[PDB]
Amino acid sequence: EVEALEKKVEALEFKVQKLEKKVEALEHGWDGR
Amino acid sequence: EVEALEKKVEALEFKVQKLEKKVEALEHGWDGR
Amino acid sequence: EVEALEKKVEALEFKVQKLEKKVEALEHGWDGR
Repeated sequence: EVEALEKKVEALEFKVQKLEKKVEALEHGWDGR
Repeated sequence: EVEALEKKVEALEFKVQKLEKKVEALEHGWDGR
Repeated sequence: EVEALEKKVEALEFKVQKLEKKVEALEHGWDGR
């Protein structure tokens, strides 16, 4: 159960990082995004 | 403690999904968003 | 392991909240964002 929770948390960390990058690009207009 | 952690993780998964949908709409201008 | 998982989850909660605020601002054009 715990190891599956860690795997869920690791996946959330990657998704959250992807979202931060996308939001920063929208906020700053990087490369016309 | 663990069951509460799972419940926290399940809630984060739903929020992260909501954020992905909103960010994709901003990125692609869907329906004028 | 569990206490470290909680600490990871607490950090994800803060990041997710930051992302919600930023996305809401982009969506609504608050203060010209």
